[PDB]
Amino acid sequence: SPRFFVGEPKQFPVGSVTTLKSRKIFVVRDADSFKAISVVCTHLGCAVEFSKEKNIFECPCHGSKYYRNGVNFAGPAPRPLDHLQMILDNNGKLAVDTSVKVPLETELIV
Amino acid sequence: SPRFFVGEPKQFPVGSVTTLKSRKIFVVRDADSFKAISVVCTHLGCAVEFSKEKNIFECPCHGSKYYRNGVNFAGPAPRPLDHLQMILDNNGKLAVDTSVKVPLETELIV
Amino acid sequence: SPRFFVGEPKQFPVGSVTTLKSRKIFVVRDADSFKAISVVCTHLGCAVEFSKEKNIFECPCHGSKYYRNGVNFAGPAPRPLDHLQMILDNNGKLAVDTSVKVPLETELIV
Amino acid sequence: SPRFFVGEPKQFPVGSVTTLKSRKIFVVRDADSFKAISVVCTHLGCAVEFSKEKNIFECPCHGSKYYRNGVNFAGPAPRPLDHLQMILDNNGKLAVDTSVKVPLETELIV
Amino acid sequence: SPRFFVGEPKQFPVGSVTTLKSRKIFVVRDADSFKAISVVCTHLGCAVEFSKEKNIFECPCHGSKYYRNGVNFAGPAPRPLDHLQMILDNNGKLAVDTSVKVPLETELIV
Amino acid sequence: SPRFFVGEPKQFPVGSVTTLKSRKIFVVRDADSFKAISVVCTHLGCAVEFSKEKNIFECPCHGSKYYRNGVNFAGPAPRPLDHLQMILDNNGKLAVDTSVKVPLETELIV
Amino acid sequence: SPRFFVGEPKQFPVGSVTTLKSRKIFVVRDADSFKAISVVCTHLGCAVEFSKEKNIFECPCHGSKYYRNGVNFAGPAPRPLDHLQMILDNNGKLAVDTSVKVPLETELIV
Amino acid sequence: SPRFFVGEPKQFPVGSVTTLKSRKIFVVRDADSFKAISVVCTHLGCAVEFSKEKNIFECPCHGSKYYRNGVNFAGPAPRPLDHLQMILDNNGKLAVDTSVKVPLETELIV
Amino acid sequence: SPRFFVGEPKQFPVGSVTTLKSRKIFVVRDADSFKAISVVCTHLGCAVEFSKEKNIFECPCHGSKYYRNGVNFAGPAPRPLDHLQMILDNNGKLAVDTSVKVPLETELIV
Amino acid sequence: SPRFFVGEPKQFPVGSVTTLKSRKIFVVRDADSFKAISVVCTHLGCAVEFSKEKNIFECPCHGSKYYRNGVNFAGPAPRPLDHLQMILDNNGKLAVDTSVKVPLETELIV
Amino acid sequence: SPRFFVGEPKQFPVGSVTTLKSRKIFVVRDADSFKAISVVCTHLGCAVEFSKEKNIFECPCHGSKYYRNGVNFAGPAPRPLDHLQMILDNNGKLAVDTSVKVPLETELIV
Amino acid sequence: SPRFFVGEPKQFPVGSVTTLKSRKIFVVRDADSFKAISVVCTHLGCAVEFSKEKNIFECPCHGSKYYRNGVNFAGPAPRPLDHLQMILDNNGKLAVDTSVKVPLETELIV
Ligand code: FES
Ligand code: FES
Ligand code: FES
Ligand code: FES
Ligand code: FES
Ligand code: FES
Ligand code: FES
Ligand code: FES
Ligand code: FES
Ligand code: FES
Ligand code: FES
Ligand code: FES
Repeated sequence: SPRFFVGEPKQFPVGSVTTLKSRKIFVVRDADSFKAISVVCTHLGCAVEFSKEKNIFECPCHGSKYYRNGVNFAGPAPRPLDHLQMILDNNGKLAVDTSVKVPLETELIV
Repeated sequence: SPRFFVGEPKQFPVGSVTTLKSRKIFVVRDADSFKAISVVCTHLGCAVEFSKEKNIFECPCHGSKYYRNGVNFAGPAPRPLDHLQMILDNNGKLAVDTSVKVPLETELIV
Repeated sequence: SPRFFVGEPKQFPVGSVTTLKSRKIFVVRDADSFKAISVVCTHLGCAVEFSKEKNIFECPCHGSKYYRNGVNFAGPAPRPLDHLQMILDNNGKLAVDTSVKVPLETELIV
Repeated sequence: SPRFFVGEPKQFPVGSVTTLKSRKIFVVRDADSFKAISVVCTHLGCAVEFSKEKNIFECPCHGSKYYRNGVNFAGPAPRPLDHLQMILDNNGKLAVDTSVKVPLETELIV
Repeated sequence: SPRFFVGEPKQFPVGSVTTLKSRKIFVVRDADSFKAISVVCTHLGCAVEFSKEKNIFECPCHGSKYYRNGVNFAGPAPRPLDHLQMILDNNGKLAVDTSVKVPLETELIV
Repeated sequence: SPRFFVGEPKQFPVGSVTTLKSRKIFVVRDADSFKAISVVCTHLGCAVEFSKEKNIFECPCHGSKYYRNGVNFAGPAPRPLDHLQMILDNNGKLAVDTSVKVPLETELIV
Repeated sequence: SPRFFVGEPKQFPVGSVTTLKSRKIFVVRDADSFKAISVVCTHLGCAVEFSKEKNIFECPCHGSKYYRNGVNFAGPAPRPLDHLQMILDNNGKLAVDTSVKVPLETELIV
Repeated sequence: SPRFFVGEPKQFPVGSVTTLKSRKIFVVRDADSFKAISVVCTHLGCAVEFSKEKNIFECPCHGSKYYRNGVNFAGPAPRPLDHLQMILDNNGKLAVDTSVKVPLETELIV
Repeated sequence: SPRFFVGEPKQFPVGSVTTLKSRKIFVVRDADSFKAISVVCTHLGCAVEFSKEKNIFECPCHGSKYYRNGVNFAGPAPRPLDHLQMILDNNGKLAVDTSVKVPLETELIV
Repeated sequence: SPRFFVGEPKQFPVGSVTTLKSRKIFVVRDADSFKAISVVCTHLGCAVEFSKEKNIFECPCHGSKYYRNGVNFAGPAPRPLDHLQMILDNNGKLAVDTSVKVPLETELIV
Repeated sequence: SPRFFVGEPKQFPVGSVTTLKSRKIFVVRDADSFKAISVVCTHLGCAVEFSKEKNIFECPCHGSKYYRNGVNFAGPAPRPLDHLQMILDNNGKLAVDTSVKVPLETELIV
Repeated sequence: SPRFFVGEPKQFPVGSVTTLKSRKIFVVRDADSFKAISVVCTHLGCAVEFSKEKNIFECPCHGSKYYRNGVNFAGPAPRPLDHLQMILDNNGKLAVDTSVKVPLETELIV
């Protein structure tokens, strides 16, 4: 299913990028702002990996690189990573919908 | 309460702008894309009104005017109209969160 | 410190909004009622500025707008500005404690 | 004629002072309370202007100053500005009778 | 009541400035000439205070300053302090009418 | 003895100059502003006379002429005519004190 | 040059206000008392003209008005007209220093 | 109709922009240089307004902005504001002709 | 001058924002969609700069900030950046007309 | 070819709607603003015809009706008529590209 | 140090007066011309402030007023504000030397 | 005899009160402002003496005490010390005229 819960905002450290391999998403929290970024490389579909030390997203298939917000700056990647719809449910749980693409600037503050 | 249901997607005609006075929002449907736009003028807070013939939003207070997308072009309004988070709930009804403002180009496909 | 003096009531004009940039608060006097409003924008935390010309609060970071009482009406601000505890000390000076938030329409009559 | 319409409440911003120079009155809206104040200075009869920046009324003829409520505090003005009868008509229009002067604290809630 | 008695000429020392806080006036005696000066700052209405050593009036709100005669020289004050009507009554007591403002150069000899 | 009552403001037409020969004063009413002007010519002391047509004061002794405000403009008159203290007593009657000279711009509003 | 002669005391009539457009000052003689007053309006600097009939100074730009002593009472002028240093030279001619401003009550008797 | 008087050079402050709404022109004075600028926006013909605070011209219809000299820099305005001919009549009156458009660099020195 | 070529579509990388300082415009390519955006800040006219990492336009003068599409969100900028008419000429190279502003959502696909 | 010329701007009277059957477009002139609107009904593709008497576009197939700007308001038409790219070439004739759709608010000023 | 950097010419709007409060200077840019004006009032040394609304410099200590070019016209200020040395460094940075005063007519064009 | 010179501004240190008993005046220098104050006690005419320690003027005859500006505060002295006319002659020497008394707030800045 594209729609699913990810956890309460407390399960995510401030300034952390959490990788959900099965869900095909990153959960990026900056201060109190939350973002959901897809792991799918925009080149041919490989799974991008985040490096904490380099603070970038890197594709091991053809060397595409993305900044923390997902914008492509190196490699054959032609466009930024897809940002996904993320809401806080009525019971304090974060919900992500991979079927709903959102503009890159979208953020969820808690 | 800023969180509330708005109706099923089919209660909104294709290519129509629906004014929900009580909820102080607009529900704009273009083809199958839905947007939620606040009625509050970004100047001093008056409730703007949509003109179907002129295809623009007009404020009754000092004459600020916005395009269909919410971009301000006339009057002292310094910002575009606020776009609001709108989700499709599993019970088939559209829900709007007034407290969550979203980027201008956000859309929900059905 | 969260606790500090802001001056005597006679130092504040009737119908005035006084910005204490160091203390990061506003002192609002309407007739004989005094209010303490925090400058911290409820969006991402920037310091809002009061527009004497437009009688509203403006945040320069993302364009949030608040009414004189602190209630937001435009921009990404989700909730009204924080009102702070304000007491009249024995020595005739007004004392504000930013650590104690008070309801929106709280007021100190003198 | 001493009776005229001034518009619907939705045409007046919250916390605004509107000058109707032809009608020679002010329309003051605080929250949902409406007040009608005459522009005639109580000194020698000149037309008083409202200063949005200073939140006061000032007469250009001899320098009288009035608080936002119309009470004089500086200049040769002897008594506060006249407040006028303001009614909400059944057709949603605000009606003012400038020949009927009302007490200072009179207000119309909507 | 704006009309009130203030006292006989002998209760005010020669070359003294007497502050009537409750009456919101100054009684200035130079030799045998008496003057009644209002305490209200012509900027936004705060109560100014007289400094005998500096021989000037100072407003505690925004730093407007007035000379002994009431002429403003510092701060945003756009007008001199209001001079008030003062008479010597039948019973030898001075009466002040704050509702009657008099030109700056007015004086009462005894 | 030099203090005396002159009558109620109703006994003086608007825009009229009334000569009180036994009181050696004028009572000038413009709209609702009253002035008390001495009839003593500032040249050698003759009694000046007002012309309702020419709207000026004329001295028949040596041809000195004064404006309605008392300003000398013709003849050997060195000064303007003296303005005198005039108050509205508690019993609604106008009182003039010829022993108390006031600045030329003094006026009494009723 | 700021310093210059304006003539001998007897070249100025008693009770006269003489305008010296060449030097942009007024020479006011009341009996034997002389004053030097600048023509520059304290608002935005226009040349003020004296009306002998009204006995006031008037600015042609935005309607500021001053009394004979220079005190502002009408218009946006926030300060009285500047009074200038004036001495009686040994050779019997009056000298004015425009660069040296003096208190408003200053007078030079000859 | 296209030729009319606007007043004498003494009626315009140094470094001022004067708006003549009834005549649809601006009078700009820098030092002793006078310029006439048309208020007609070069976009679709609305009347532009001068912002004293921002030292720019603003059109309220579609948000075009012009510098003080009339050159457009923002908005759909394609060309700078029209400069109009201004002559100094030999009787001391300034005359403008809105029908005669002149280069932006032309000026009338007095 | 307002009309000029900018080059062929192949000379602009996919997902790139190229700044043409000489012509004071941006050429934005998203996939095969092209856009011409002016560099002039809609506040006071300074040249904004694009941050590839932050994916925003920033004004160096007073801190106005714009999204990739030109929508203003920070600073005193009251309107979005101007979008410009851009054509693909017959000889295969793109042409821009600075004099012709087009709606914000305009795009040229190749 | 979808890129064709239409004539000079003066070939179209002010306030006219010109239907070009062979080119499948409308040319709309309001004052000096030009628009190119496609005749294709957005329902099933019939050629829409304009009515001058009632200032609307009408599809003869199933009764779809559009406002003068192309906005659909009657019939099964789900979206407004397509607006087309229209530029003024160097040779003084307008060029239309039916293959380049533009936003509804696009206009060409001459 | 009296000599310090101010920034790049791109950081200053056209036709602007920029206040560097900590450095006690103004930076005035007209077109491509730059000038530096000291904030020290020539009266007694207080820091003057620029009024964007009135396009003048104001000193709060004794009410001195200066034109935009810095010359005094009202108040006890005896001489115009000081202009300061301003040089363009070969690394593209503007530098001001507080200790080196230059004539008002000196300008730095870029 | 009463019109005598005192010396160049060099010979008076900053913040000093120099007693000239043969000329019977004080010379007070605050920063660059000079004042000439008579030594004659307002009580009966004894020569008061300045105490650099207590920063006051004291009369040895009956205990009258003045503030540094000449304002009387102790003893039977009824009015402040006389301030005398002081001018800077073109040869760099200050000239004092004991026959010309000036307001207390008079100052001479060099
Ligand atoms: S699939 Fe990711 S870089 Fe190619
Ligand atoms: S509140 Fe909408 S234009 Fe002012
Ligand atoms: S921090 Fe205030 S609007 Fe974003
Ligand atoms: S008429 Fe208003 S102050 Fe005189
Ligand atoms: S109220 Fe007195 S200076 Fe502001
Ligand atoms: S006494 Fe009046 S003119 Fe001589
Ligand atoms: S310059 Fe004198 S009132 Fe404006
Ligand atoms: S008419 Fe001025 S911008 Fe449209
Ligand atoms: S000019 Fe761009 S923010 Fe001021
Ligand atoms: S095709 Fe036009 S109404 Fe069906
Ligand atoms: S220091 Fe500026 S006027 Fe006195
Ligand atoms: S003379 Fe000085 S106290 Fe008497």
